[PDB]
Amino acid sequence: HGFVSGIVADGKYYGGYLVNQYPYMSNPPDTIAWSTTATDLGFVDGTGYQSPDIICHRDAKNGKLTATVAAGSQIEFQWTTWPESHHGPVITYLAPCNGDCATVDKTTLKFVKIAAQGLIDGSNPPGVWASDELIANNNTWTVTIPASYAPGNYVLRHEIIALHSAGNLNGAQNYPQCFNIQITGGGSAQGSGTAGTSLYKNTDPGIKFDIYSDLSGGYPIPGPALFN
Ligand SMILES: [Cu+2]
Repeated sequence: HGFVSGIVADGKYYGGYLVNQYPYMSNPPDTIAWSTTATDLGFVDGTGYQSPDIICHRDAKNGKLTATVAAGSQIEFQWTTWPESHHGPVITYLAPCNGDCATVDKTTLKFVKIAAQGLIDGSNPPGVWASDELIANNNTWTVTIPASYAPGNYVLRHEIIALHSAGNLNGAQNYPQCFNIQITGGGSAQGSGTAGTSLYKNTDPGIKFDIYSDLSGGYPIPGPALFN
């Protein structure tokens, strides 16, 4: 349970979507972040993986602003305090808007996985995960925008998947947060993306997963192939 309160992109701070304030307003401030109705600081579980809610979280609507970021530079996501119990991977995606992200139809986005970390040390279950590294780093996560990525407008989809109840079907808890970015000073590369409602299934090996038993088999990070 948590959300992203802001990001630092190319050394500049951008306020996020303040989900405990902005839904409770007629005319909330413009942000690079997408709006959601996830006011419980909750999640999308396997019941919603083929619902448009999985794309940018519950009932999400376009952010009206866009942040610039140099290809090869870093984005830092600032989360509200993440529970240690909520062990799981941290995954980051880019989907091209092919024009202004403020007016892209979210159902048309095709996401490329540009970063992902999963199980760090499973020797003593439930083990140490990306989420735990996030906690250790002042509840922040940093990703590099590939220097080779083509300049353009993209939806940046950053997600924690908490696996503390993932042994049950539809038990994993997805926490996506979306942001509009413009990659500058890029190369020519772009991945082949996967629709938001095709990213995950409730029987995927990294989704229906028991963190509390022997982890000698590791952890297969879910979602489509990492861009190289
Ligand atoms: Cu929670």
